Amino acid sequence: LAVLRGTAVNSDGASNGLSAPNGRAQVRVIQQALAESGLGPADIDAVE
Amino acid sequence: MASTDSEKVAEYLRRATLDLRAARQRIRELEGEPVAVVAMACRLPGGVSTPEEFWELLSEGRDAVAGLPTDRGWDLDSLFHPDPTRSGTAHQRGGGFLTEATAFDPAFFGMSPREALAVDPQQRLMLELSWEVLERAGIPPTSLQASPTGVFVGLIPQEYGPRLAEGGEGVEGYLMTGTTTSVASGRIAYTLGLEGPAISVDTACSSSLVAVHLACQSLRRGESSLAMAGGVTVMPTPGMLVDFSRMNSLAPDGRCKAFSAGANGFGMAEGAGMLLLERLSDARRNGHPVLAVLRGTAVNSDGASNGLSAPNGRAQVRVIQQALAESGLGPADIDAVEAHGTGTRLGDPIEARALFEAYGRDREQPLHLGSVKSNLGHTQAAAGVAGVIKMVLAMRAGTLPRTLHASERSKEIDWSSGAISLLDEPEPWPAGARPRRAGVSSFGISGTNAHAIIEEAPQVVEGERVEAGDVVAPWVLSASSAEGLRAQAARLAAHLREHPGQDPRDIAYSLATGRAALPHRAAFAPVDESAALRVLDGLATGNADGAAVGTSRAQQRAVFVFPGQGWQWAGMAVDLLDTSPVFAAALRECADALEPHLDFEVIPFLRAEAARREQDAALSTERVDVVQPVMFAVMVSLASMWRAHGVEPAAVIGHSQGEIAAACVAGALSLDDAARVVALRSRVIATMPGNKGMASIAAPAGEVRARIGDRVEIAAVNGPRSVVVAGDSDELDRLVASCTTECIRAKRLAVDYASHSSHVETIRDALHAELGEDFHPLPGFVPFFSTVTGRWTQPDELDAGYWYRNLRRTVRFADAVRALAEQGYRTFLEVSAHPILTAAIEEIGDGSGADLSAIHSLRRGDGSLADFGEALSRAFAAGVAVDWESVHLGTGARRVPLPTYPFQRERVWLEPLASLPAPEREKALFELVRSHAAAVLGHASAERVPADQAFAELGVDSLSALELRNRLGAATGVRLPTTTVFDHPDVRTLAAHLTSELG
Amino acid sequence: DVVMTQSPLSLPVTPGEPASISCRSSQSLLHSNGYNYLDWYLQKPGQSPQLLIYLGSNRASGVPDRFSGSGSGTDFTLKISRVEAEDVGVYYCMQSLQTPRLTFGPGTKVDIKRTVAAPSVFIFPPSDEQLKSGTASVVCLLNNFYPRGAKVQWKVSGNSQESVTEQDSKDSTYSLSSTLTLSKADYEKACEVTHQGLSSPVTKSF
Amino acid sequence: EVQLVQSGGGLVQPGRSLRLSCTASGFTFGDYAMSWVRQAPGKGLEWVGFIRSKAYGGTTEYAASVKGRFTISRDDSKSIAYLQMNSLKTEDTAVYYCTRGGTLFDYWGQGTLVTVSSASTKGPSVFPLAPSSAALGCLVKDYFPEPVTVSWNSGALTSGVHTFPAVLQSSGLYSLSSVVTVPSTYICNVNHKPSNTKVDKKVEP
Amino acid sequence: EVQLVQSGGGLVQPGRSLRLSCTASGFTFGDYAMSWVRQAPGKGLEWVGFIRSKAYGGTTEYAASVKGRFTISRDDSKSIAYLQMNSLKTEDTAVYYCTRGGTLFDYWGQGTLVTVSSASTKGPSVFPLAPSSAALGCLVKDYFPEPVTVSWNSGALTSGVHTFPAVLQSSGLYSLSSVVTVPSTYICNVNHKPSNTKVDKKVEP
Repeated sequence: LAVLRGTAVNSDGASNGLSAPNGRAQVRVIQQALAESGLGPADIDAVE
Repeated sequence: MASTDSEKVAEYLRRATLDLRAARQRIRELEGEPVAVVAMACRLPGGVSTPEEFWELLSEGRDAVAGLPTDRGWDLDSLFHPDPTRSGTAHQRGGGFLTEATAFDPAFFGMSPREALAVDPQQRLMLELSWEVLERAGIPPTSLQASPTGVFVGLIPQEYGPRLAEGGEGVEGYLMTGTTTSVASGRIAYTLGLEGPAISVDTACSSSLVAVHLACQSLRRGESSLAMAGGVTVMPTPGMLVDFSRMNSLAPDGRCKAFSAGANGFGMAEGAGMLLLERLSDARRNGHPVLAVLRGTAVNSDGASNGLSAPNGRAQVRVIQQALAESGLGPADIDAVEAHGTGTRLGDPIEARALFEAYGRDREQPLHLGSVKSNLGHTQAAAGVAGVIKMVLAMRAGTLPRTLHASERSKEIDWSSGAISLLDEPEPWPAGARPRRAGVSSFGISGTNAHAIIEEAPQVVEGERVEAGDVVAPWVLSASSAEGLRAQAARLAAHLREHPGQDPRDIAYSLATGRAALPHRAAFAPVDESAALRVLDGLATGNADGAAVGTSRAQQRAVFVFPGQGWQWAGMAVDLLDTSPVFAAALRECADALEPHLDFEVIPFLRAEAARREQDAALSTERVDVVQPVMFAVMVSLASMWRAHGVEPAAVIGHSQGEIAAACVAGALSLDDAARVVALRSRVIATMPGNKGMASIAAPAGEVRARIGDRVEIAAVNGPRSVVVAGDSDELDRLVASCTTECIRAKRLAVDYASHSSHVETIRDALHAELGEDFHPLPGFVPFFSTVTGRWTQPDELDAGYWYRNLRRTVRFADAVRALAEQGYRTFLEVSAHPILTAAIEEIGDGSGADLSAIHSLRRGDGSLADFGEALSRAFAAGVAVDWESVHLGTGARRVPLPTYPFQRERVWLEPLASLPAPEREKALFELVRSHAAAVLGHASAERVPADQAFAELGVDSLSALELRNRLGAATGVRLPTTTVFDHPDVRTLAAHLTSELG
Repeated sequence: DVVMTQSPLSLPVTPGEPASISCRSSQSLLHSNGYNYLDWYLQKPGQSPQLLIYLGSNRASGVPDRFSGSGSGTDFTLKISRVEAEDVGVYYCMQSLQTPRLTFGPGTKVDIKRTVAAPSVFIFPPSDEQLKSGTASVVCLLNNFYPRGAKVQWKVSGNSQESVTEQDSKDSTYSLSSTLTLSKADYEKACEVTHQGLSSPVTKSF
Repeated sequence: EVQLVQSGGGLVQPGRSLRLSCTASGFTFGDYAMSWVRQAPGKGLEWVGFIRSKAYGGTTEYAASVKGRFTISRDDSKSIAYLQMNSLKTEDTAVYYCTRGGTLFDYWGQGTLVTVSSASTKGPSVFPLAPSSAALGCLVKDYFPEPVTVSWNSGALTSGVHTFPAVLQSSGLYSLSSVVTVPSTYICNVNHKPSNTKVDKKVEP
Repeated sequence: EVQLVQSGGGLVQPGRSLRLSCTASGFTFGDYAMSWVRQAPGKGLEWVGFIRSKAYGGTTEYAASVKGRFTISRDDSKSIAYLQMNSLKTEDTAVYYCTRGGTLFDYWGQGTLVTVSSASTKGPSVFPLAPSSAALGCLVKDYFPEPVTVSWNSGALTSGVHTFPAVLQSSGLYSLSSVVTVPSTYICNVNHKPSNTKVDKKVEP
């Protein structure tokens, strides 16, 4: 039905709270799954 | 031509082969790269708190099954009724339970006691384990910040606090954040700052071994360069012994009689284990200690067994055989398996039949079958990382321990083969030709079986050299609390009094590189192991003897201040030079930079002490043309020594001629440039003297402003009660006479010229002539603070005119150091041979802002390398971020196992308006804000909550921060901004702002 | 004879976008073995040349998956499936069939791709103290232009030298300093460019 | 792990001698015929020569440009490749590099900026570039050799600063023309490191 | 995948013409140089010959044993290798293989059993082996060609059953001697498939 090209898991690290999100730990997981699938940021048409 | 196709199609074959040799060793590192076990932390049943105190339970055959916990508020009376089917009763009358899972150190991490109350004892212990497993690998637990480092914890949901639907009283928003195996891997990756995959595993009795599997492959693929695998089952409720008993599966004794005819059930225990996994290449390249090596881990499920609980035979063999294939080994390559040995009269037979199938079928020597659960009990999700620690200790001690309660080998298992030798006596396991391999099996209640293979660490550690050195490297230790500071000095005296003979340089490298810099530091330069265990016996009580103690939170960058004249002694640099390659090299460099302009070579003048500097019409370096060049020689060499041991400047402050060292060390001038400059300023300053003199005095500056006259006016403001005045012999001598009778002593400096006055411009002609434009002002390397304009400025203004200007106007050293304090820095190293004016900047800090930190290098008649180890000691202890990988860059230092952090544990268990009168108002609002802080922080002891600690290190997250700002918006009746907790990071800052918002 | 190999000498690449350098050989580089004898080298700017591809299509270990090789000995095509800041420089198509090989070829001048920029012509007449020093240097600076296919002529020619800098980062343009080291009298007697940032000749003189 | 670290660059005059050493550590030196290639400043690579493997025997193939001038050798027991450069001429001003191969240049050295110029060490003749009415710049004409460092406002302005690459005249000298672009009164500083001659330039239209 | 599937075995009398075809699918047939390696029954492999690639000339190198007798060809557009076996003699009874490399044998194909025997299809001469006083067996002397299969108690006894690999006499016939080992009265049924002659044997001392 679809092929899961790449995946990445990346903890927020020392955020400003346990539930608080990291703004530069998502960029390193949108870029680990984007360099493990062999693609680039211009290939992904849409983001869920 | 190229020898047609003989030296070409054979030149492409040594690439297509040498690329095949490197594209096949990438496949052997993507699948079977052996990962190390860099460190092991364990809190296991019994007294076990270290992987060394477990070898004192596994090696002397002690069972940790003692009894049920009385700490935890368990009923213990409804748990036991004669009716075996009474709902709410437990069947095991004991089990190996943790005596310290009830207690925890909350303020150590960023956790409020109220939040730490809601934290599940599973994650609460995993936080302390994550620190131990990093302090035991020689990795500062705070150096792993924003680093790829997975955290793979394996737990079980259980039930800790109050059912979330009903919430709680103080634990309301944190109840969720406590009872979630989810945050039981993210909490750890948050406190340490890890950015690796932090996943939690739930496979019950295999959670830990399955978590090491996930970690091993996050290192084989490479997603994380480091991983902390590990599992915890601390059971805060008897719920499990009440539900594992309704299926009639717990042993009435709580003992896991592994492979024994007397197995009357599986028993139980609570426990925790953690491993620091790193692929062997990375582990040995970065120098991290390898204890053993996880080679191959396999994870399978039992499939459709005789129920969800009952084990499967073929599936167990298929994971005991998949691990061997995935590690590239055979059944005969394993010397001792550490089976599950759950203890059930059914699980053990099928388990042993599985071990007689994957190993026993083809065995050359009898397999040494064991089980950690015999000594401990079934630690559930901690079983598998307890077994990897018992195997990694068996290899690291060259002995395989006994399986207690295994004297009556089970009658339902066919041991006739002899290929499996149940470990009932400690069987020696020595290092030999065969690599010592073992296998750890965890078969969960969920059906998922895991089997890991653990080879001994490749004995390539050997080959270390030996040597001796005169460097007394500071033994730096630090903790998050003053009582943790007195217990990190007591747990090291014990380790150096019970583990004796450890090279002192090896205990200074391990305490420095491998212990995090925590906000209560103590540092002492030992000369022996009885002048250290005497200091480590005074630091345990609190008595600072031969050491330096300091509370230094929020301090990380030092400034270099540069004192002028005052160390007329100038006989301490000999000592440092003789013992310091660097001080005997930098001094040579700056001297040979001074000699082309001032012939005087400092080194001969340096062996010449003052005892040898007064015969030929001389004093203690009173010759300006000779003291100023050698002063510089010593100052720049000291500043290069301090930068050679790892302390780099943040700002620069030079009193009178320290400007020239500001030029040199901060990169604005070279050694030759600054040497020529001081040498040339020297000869000119040496033509005026005979009529002027400087007179340091605490004399009130708002009073010597009227005394300005008789040519004697201020040359420097060196603090509030510190004034260097300069003038001729008119007021010079009458100052002393008319002052010293009223408790104001005039320290008439032993100098013969006047600076920072209108007397310097009498040589303006020669000062601008004999300086020249050749030391071109250059943007250097360090920020700097001018003591002529009294301002933080550019490094492109230090020219010939600059030296005149500095020698022309008031130094305003006090204004410079206060601008430092307000600018962001707070710590200043008086680089000099004798720290003159030490309590001067301390005076600055006492009457303004926060007290500053006066670190100093040497003293009058104190220049040994011992006094420099004490200089680095007082620098670490005062906040200065020394880099210890430079002080130990080479000294023959190797990592040594040391005691981990002494967590000061307290029982944290969750059971199921002022009309502007005076500054009295300042301290009253201060106390009000503190009390409302230690009531939204759950500090039942309102007494004290550190004033210098931030609102992000006391666990003041949303809930705490929001309710705090609301409490203040009601008590003080104000409108605190929404981001106030971020606007004012400290309770000091918040209180100052609130008492400043009065109108 | 010798194998003459040419390429798209001035190929622009934009990051994140697949690119394709091609090589065209006069003779046939497919030797009997069924193996092409063409190699692809990379000299990243101011570094040692790298071996990207050997035997036409094979890639040399340490070279990322990005550098693919497809085509025949005569018409080859190095295919970069993902150009980053590392996939830039000079790409040399270098044969192996005939070795003596005096040259590595002109090499494909790869550049980070943007749109076309207008070259900012600055005619800077020489300092007169220079005319009191014995030389003359009127400098016609060409700042912030891309692509770099612009020449500067000296009218009202031949003593001109050349100083181009490689592509910068935040603007990704080029800058040229065409220098007319000159002599004392002949100063007592204009520069323009034909870059495709403009079309008409823009002639400004000292 | 393989590496081919070089040594032996420097400053000589047309008609002199010079040694180029290629330290090979990581591979069996005797297996690969090693080449010596040359990058003239800012142009394409030209292959100088190569010595064939001692196991293969063979010969030493040089270029047409340097036959009878350069000779290449190799030693296994001391594991060094040699480019012996003799009877040098202005053309040898370049970055000779030593690659491990004779047809497949797989590994490379960092490159030795071997320079053959007839000039001597003199400081810059810093000549300013007055604006037309704009950008502000300053020449560095007639300095030798390279290193060179020109900054603006003494390393304060870094935006718009375009240091123009070393240009060599027929006289053997070098000429940098560093220019900033900003509407205004600026300082350019030049420091010829071999001679330590720091000259400063204030410019107006 | 590469699959060198073969075809063309069979039964002939010495002095015939037999064709051996090597179907190559998975690789470029014209790049490799297919070779044909003979393995006489139960001894080591002997290399018959190989054709060079069409680009390598296509020169066919044969053995000393089969020069002037066998000839090897290849076709790309029909992608088949040929061993043309002419003037066969008794030595060609063997399992001929087709490897994809002259000096570097690779896929090897499957194994085409070629037999050159002068015999005809006859059933077995089932001769029993009476025990001395022990094991019980039975011969199958003088049958041809192989297939052959012998069971005991008509496929009831399988433990102790040793069906000795067959044996060639000088007459071109085959001889299996199947024997069980068990203390006692047993039956052996030999089914010569090419002729369908099932003979049964009851044995006593």
